[PDB]
Amino acid sequence: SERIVINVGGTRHQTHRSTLRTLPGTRLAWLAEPDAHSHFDYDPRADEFFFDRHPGVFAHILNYYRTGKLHCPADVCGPLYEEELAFWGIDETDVEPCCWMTYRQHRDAEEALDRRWQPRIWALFEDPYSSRYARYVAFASLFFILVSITTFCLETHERFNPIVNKTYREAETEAFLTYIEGVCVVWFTFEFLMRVIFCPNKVEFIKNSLNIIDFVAILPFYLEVGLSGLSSKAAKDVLGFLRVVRFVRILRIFKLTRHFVGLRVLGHTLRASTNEFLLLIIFLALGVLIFATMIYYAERIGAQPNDPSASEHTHFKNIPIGFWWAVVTMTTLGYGDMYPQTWSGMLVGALCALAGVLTIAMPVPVIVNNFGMYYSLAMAKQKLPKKKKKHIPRP
Amino acid sequence: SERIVINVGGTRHQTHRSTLRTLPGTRLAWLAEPDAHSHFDYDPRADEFFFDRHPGVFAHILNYYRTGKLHCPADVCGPLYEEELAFWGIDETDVEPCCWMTYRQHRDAEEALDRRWQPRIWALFEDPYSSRYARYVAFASLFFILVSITTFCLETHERFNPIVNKTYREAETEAFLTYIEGVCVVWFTFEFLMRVIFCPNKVEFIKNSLNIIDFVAILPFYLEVGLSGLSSKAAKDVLGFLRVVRFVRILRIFKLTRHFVGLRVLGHTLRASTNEFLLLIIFLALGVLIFATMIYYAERIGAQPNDPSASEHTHFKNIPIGFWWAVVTMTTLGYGDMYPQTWSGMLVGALCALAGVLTIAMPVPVIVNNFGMYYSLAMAKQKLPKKKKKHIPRP
Amino acid sequence: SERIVINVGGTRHQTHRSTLRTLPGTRLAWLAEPDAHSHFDYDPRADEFFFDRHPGVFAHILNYYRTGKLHCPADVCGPLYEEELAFWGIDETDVEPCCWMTYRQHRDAEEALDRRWQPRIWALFEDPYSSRYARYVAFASLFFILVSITTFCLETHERFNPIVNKTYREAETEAFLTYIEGVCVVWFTFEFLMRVIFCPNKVEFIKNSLNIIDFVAILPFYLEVGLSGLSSKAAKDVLGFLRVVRFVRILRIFKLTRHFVGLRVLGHTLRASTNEFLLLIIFLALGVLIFATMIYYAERIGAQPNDPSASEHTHFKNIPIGFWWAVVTMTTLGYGDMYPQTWSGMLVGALCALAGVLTIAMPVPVIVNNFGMYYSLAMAKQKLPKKKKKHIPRP
Amino acid sequence: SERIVINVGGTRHQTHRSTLRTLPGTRLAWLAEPDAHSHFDYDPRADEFFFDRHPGVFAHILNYYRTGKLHCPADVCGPLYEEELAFWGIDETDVEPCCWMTYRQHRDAEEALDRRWQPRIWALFEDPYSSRYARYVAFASLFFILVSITTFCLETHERFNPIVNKTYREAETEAFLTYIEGVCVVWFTFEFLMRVIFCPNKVEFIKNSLNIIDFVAILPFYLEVGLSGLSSKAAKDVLGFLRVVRFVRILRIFKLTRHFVGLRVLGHTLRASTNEFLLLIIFLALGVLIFATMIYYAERIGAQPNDPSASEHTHFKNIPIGFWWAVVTMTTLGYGDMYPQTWSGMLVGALCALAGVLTIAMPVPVIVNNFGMYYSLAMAKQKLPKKKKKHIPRP
Ligand SMILES: CC(C)CCC[C@@H](C)[C@H]1CC[C@H]2[C@@H]3CC=C4C[C@@H](OC(=O)CCC(=O)O)CC[C@]4(C)[C@H]3CC[C@]12C
Ligand SMILES: CC(C)CCC[C@@H](C)[C@H]1CC[C@H]2[C@@H]3CC=C4C[C@@H](OC(=O)CCC(=O)O)CC[C@]4(C)[C@H]3CC[C@]12C
Ligand SMILES: CC(C)CCC[C@@H](C)[C@H]1CC[C@H]2[C@@H]3CC=C4C[C@@H](OC(=O)CCC(=O)O)CC[C@]4(C)[C@H]3CC[C@]12C
Ligand SMILES: CC(C)CCC[C@@H](C)[C@H]1CC[C@H]2[C@@H]3CC=C4C[C@@H](OC(=O)CCC(=O)O)CC[C@]4(C)[C@H]3CC[C@]12C
Ligand SMILES: CC[C@H]1NC(=O)N(c2ccc(Oc3ccc(C)c(OC)c3)nc2)C1=O
Ligand SMILES: CC[C@H]1NC(=O)N(c2ccc(Oc3ccc(C)c(OC)c3)nc2)C1=O
Ligand SMILES: CC[C@H]1NC(=O)N(c2ccc(Oc3ccc(C)c(OC)c3)nc2)C1=O
Ligand SMILES: CC[C@H]1NC(=O)N(c2ccc(Oc3ccc(C)c(OC)c3)nc2)C1=O
Ligand SMILES: [K+]
Ligand SMILES: [K+]
Ligand SMILES: [K+]
Ligand SMILES: [K+]
Ligand SMILES: [K+]
Ligand SMILES: [Zn+2]
Ligand SMILES: [Zn+2]
Ligand SMILES: [Zn+2]
Ligand SMILES: [Zn+2]
Repeated sequence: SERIVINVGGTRHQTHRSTLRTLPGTRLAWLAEPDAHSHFDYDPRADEFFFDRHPGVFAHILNYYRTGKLHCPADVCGPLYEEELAFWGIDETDVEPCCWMTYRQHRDAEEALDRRWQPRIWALFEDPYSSRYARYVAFASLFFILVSITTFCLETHERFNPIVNKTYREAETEAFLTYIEGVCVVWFTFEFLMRVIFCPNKVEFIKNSLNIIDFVAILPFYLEVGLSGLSSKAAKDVLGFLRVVRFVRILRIFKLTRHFVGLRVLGHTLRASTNEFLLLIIFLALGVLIFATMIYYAERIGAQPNDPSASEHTHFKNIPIGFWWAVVTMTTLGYGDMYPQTWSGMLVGALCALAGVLTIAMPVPVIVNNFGMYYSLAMAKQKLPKKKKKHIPRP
Repeated sequence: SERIVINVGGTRHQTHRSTLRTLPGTRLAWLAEPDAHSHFDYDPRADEFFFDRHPGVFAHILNYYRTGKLHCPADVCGPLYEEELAFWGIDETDVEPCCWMTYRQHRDAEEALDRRWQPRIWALFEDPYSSRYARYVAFASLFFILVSITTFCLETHERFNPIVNKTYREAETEAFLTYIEGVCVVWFTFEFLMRVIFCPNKVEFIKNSLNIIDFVAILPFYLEVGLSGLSSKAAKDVLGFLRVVRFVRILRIFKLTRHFVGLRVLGHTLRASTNEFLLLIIFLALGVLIFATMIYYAERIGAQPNDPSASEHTHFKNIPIGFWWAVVTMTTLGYGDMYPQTWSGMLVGALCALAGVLTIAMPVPVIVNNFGMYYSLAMAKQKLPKKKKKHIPRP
Repeated sequence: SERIVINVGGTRHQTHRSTLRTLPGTRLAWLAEPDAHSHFDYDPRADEFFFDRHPGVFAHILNYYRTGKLHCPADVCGPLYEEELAFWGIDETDVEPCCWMTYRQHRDAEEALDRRWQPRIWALFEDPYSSRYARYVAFASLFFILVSITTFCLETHERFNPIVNKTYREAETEAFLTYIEGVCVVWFTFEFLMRVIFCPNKVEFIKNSLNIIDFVAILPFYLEVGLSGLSSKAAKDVLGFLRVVRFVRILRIFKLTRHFVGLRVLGHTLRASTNEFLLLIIFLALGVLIFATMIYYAERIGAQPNDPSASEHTHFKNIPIGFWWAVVTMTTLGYGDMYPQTWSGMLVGALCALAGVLTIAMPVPVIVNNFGMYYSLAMAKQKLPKKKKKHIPRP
Repeated sequence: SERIVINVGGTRHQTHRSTLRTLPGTRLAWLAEPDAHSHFDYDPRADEFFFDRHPGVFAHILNYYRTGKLHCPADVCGPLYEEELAFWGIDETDVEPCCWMTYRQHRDAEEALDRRWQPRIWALFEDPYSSRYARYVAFASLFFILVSITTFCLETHERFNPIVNKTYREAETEAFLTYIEGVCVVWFTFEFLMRVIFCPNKVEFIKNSLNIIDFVAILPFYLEVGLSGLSSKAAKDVLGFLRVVRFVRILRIFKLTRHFVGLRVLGHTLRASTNEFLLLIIFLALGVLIFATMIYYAERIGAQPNDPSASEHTHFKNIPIGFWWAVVTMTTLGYGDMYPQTWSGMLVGALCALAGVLTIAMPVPVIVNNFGMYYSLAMAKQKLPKKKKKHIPRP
């Protein structure tokens, strides 16, 4: 009576029926029922029930039954213990805080990480290795995107933008850069039309940020061509705004870098560390405010109440400029454009540097470990390709 | 004789009675008593005592009995082993140093982390979500605190503080900033009176730093209003001191940020890493002193004993200024306002930079791991809300 | 029927024959064959098969058989579990991603880390301790390499390179430096000839980068001596190019430092962290481009469309210069030669500093842990010299 | 025959006699002897030998016997496994490299961390809490050491060192600083004589660096007093040298800080990380040399062979100055006194910054983990005071 022997994989586990009955509604409680002999795998010769499971972790499940707190064995994986808990009927949300992080770790990382020739036309954007012409198409896209970025950067330069005499010496960009941009634009509009020919799930295609960027980058050239026909002052202002807008041409490099695994892992880490990024932002804002105020007040210790020369011997004429000084000092950047020149200001600056180091190194390690785990998991996915299951399940 | 079998959860542990008698006053010693058969769960058919506990950790407790040193199994938690030690009667303070840190880790983290409508009136400060008007009240407090901080920072500026001609061109702050501050102050005094209406445990309410800050921030406006009535030079000096005191208005943001979990975790980490902060302070002070002296003496190698031009070609006219140079160089800030200009001074500066890196990276990682553990524990508290126990203890 | 008992090192493991038959072609499946009694170690008295292996890990192998996913026990080593898997016939490539990194860790680190007197002549380069004259030879090589590097650095100086009056005041290097270089060169050519005397595997000897460097460093002196005979303008240009080429003399220090274990470990880490170095390069390039464009556009907010004074109050005259500013700001270097001077530019600079910190601290920790593991393994190789096996294997 | 059952703590371990005989000279081999029944604890009823030890680790020792490689269980401590190996006769130096670091970790940390009233006189230096007058004596030493350091730093200042008119306006230090130094010196010489009164083990007392520092700091005042009597030019030169020597007064603070546990741990870490410090030094030297040469040659790309204006537009007039630039850039200090001004020089500077970050972060983490382990161990020594053994060993 009250003595029940559970044989888990050849290991005899002995406990009381009241111990099993403690947790109701589970398989071991059903074992603690007067019909378990007729409801389970029981042999009368040994008076023991046989379960074909892992005894090393069944020890810990029975220890949960005994004590009342569910822990996870540190000598097996979270997934292994989770499968055993699922079989034995235990809720995985009963696990103690001392086990929760190491238990829900691989699962959290995995959840963070995760018309005849119309397919032939849609293969234009597809993996360059997945076809023969796709390789050349992708290489041409690489070359044209790089050339467009280079032409943009050269357009911002001064050697290619001279001041020719005109209605005064107005500075105009050399026209060969515009011709190169025109060639790039005709290629890019060919590619965009070829990809728009095949647009399954047009809602998702429009919602796609990469194609949004491509259209936004292709608009300004045509808007400029149309604008130049009309010679008005408002046309000139819109032309200048279009020149500002042309910065979207450098965003086309994310199309090229989208396939890099480290970039995808970084995106996953950014999406999963929102709380830590907010923590860093709040720490920086509080430190910047406090240290800007402190340096403003410390750089005029002993100054007269209304002497205009109070702010004449300092870089800290106000608190908003101390904001910039404080961020530069806390990041250990130290440009040197503004620094304290008084003993109290130097004390405050030393405090600011140390506090910046500490409150930068608080959440950055959390984000770093998140990235490390996600990168390792993705790399394992790359090192271990899916293969034959090799395991034939029992019917 | 002398052979005793302990059956712990179906696992037969065999040891000598003298081995059990080694540690007196404990449950296993009582088992090694001639009456254990009449004092414990003993069956004569098998000549074994049955205990319904964890055998994997009972192995380690018996190993303590055998060898004489108590260790902790690395395949279970500190709390699990602590519960087993509490049941078996072993003192948790006998654990070896090789186990103490990993054993007393979750426990240390947990100890670091932890009149009809008078409640309706006291709900004014309560959680904004805990009521309907509290949401609007908290949003108004947010807006007014931010506006007061903005008005303070603008008051320190020069665009809003012109030099109008008066008894000379005295610089006076624009009065619209003072009017905005007055509106903020009337709102804040309404809030303070409404919270003072309900003040249970007035000793604790006075001791509360947040309300102390609120009163200290609300005093200066009224003190200024009263002071302006009396036109005296001492009144002007007290007015200037009140202008200095007005910096307490930026401390009201801690009322808003008090509810952030990362801020509470940071406070816990600061309170728990006092020794490491003192270690960092001592390291920095020793390095600053040594390197200031070394750079002072190295920047005049070969100089004449009393030539006044000895200090003319150097930024290091003395040692106290080398203190500032040394802290800036050791934090890898590098403002550049003062640097060595001699070969020996550059050697000393390289030494200073490397030593600063090392003696900054010594205790900062300890503080960082403390923060990481506390943050993870608090986050687990947030991921796993308290629910039904699900465990019905035996009577 | 269907009940089979496996005795692994005195521990009875019980499972179903269908469970063993799940994974075909392995030793346990052969055990689940009607002839296992005649094909294995079986005794009819106990109806159990005996295997003389580790039961604690056999539990996990049988758990793989039971559930269908292969994991690794966290309480043993990867090599231990690998040997057990090799014995039991399980493929090591079936291990789950949650186990792959901690399993294939030591193995990955190990794979990263790994004519009468003609031998007497070839002993000239050999380990200095491996002979008597080799010690003096290696010390002489040390002294001469250091002297050559010192003479190079002094040659670049201005105190040793005066402007003597000649066909004008042409600046010529003092001839005593050239004489010292000549002595060093005659020693080095003696050493090179002595090592070329014994050149086993001449293909590998030529492919050896150290000897390539030695020959490239010894060529310029003789090329200069031959060139000075011919007095032509093209001869002067080739002489200047040879002066540029003389920088290869500082590369001879890698011959001296080749034997340092930390340098070999660093080479292994560089070879094994190519993916992480590419990740760092891509992150830096993307950040530099984005932040250079952003600072260029933010430093002229509100500027006129074609006012030439738009770029007059800024260090950021174009985007390529912003590349340099961005790298300096992201590395937290902060030279201060160019910084933002506008509120929007300061916002962008704060963003740049924080983003640089984060995207520098993402892959650098991965590289750091790689180096740490490899260094620890190499140091263990140094702490535990190979000794007698002490284990006599059974025939 | 050939079948032997070992009963280790109630757990039956079964193996072959040849398996035990594999490792000769050990206790299990002696068990595999025809007399083991008469040489060990054997009962004929069960045909098993009983050992009262830990079965979980005996499994791993027997696995060493079986396979031939000795590993350490990850679910127990190094000290626990070491005690078991010592009992079973296995050499601890047979452990595999995959186990050596985690096994020899606590032991390595522990080895790194470790005439009537003549005792009354010698109590003058003793722990201030260990007596009543010692508290006041130590506080007086604190005050006098701090005052001496302050007087030194003030002596280096210019406000306290005016140029009074004398044989010209020679700058002489104010005499009140010298009087304060004289008071400090008389106190310190009293303390030194009182400590020299009781000098057990005079060889060790002389070898003690703290007392060496105290004597060296007390000499210069008396040497100055004696020197001032003789008015000679050589006397003035020796006086100036004594002024230089007076820097030893700041070294007296190590007497005060010697008792801090973090300082003792830092000393242990410095003594135990000599290899890593040499690694850091070699990495820095190689990087500094390479990048100084590279920046020197990159800052004059396209310059004429002998144009004196080649070095006129650069901070890098030679390679030795590039050494300083390179160290400043690699430490991410960035003073800004010298920076590249050419596109190639900026490329080289970006390379230098990244390489400096990487080769600083390579061995610094190793040193940091060493310090962390030693600090944790020392802190455990402080958290767990030695108490009653509580364990009565068997005779
Ligand atoms: C400081 C430097 C390193 C830039 C800042 C890094 C991140 C803020 C950005 C830059 C590049 C971005 C990546 C560029 C491209 C992609 C592909 C993108 O996938 C697609 O859009 C594919 C088509 C689709 O399904 O929409 C997913 C996000 C990701 C990884 C981005 C995630 C966010 C990243 C890492
Ligand atoms: C460099 C920047 C990040 C500022 C420095 C950070 C810490 C020095 C300070 C700033 C904000 C502080 C927090 C602001 C508000 C609170 C709420 C406070 O709780 C209350 O006062 C609630 C009412 C009460 O019971 O008293 C407890 C401390 C804490 C977490 C503070 C702990 C110490 C913190 C983290
Ligand atoms: C920033 C500083 C630290 C320099 C950058 C470090 C690495 C980029 C370089 C510098 C020195 C190099 C090492 C110098 C010498 C050798 C010996 C070399 O071995 C031989 O060539 C021996 C003969 C042969 O078999 O070829 C193997 C590479 C290694 C470790 C090199 C690996 C790459 C290292 C670490
Ligand atoms: C950059 C700053 C942090 C200074 C550099 C730190 C270390 C290079 C030095 C500074 C203070 C030194 C400590 C000062 C005093 C002592 C006490 C000393 O003990 C005694 O001399 C006691 C009497 C004796 O038995 O000799 C042992 C070394 C230690 C810990 C020293 C170890 C080396 C330390 C940590
Ligand atoms: C027009 C008044 C002018 N005169 C003067 O002596 N002061 C002053 C007075 C007291 C003070 O106190 C400090 C000191 C240091 C810190 C960090 C601090 O943080 C807010 C406050 N700071 C300046 C003036 O501003
Ligand atoms: C008025 C004397 C004037 N003349 C002179 O030659 N010196 C001098 C002498 C010796 C010295 O030694 C050093 C060198 C380097 C360091 C780091 C050091 O640390 C304390 C001490 N330093 C300077 C003078 O100060
Ligand atoms: C000749 C036109 C001249 N006038 C003007 O007002 N601008 C301008 C307009 C809008 C803008 O928008 C921003 C603002 C910030 C950032 C970071 C940004 O990133 C690309 C873009 N930046 C500048 C001019 O350049
Ligand atoms: C008096 C000759 C003068 N003229 C000239 O054009 N040069 C030159 C030639 C080639 C070169 O090559 C490089 C480039 C970059 C690096 C990093 C490098 O590392 C050693 C070498 N560097 C300079 C001169 O010095
Ligand atoms: K840093
Ligand atoms: K810096
Ligand atoms: K800097
Ligand atoms: K700087
Ligand atoms: K830095
Ligand atoms: Zn737990
Ligand atoms: Zn232990
Ligand atoms: Zn697993
Ligand atoms: Zn191992």
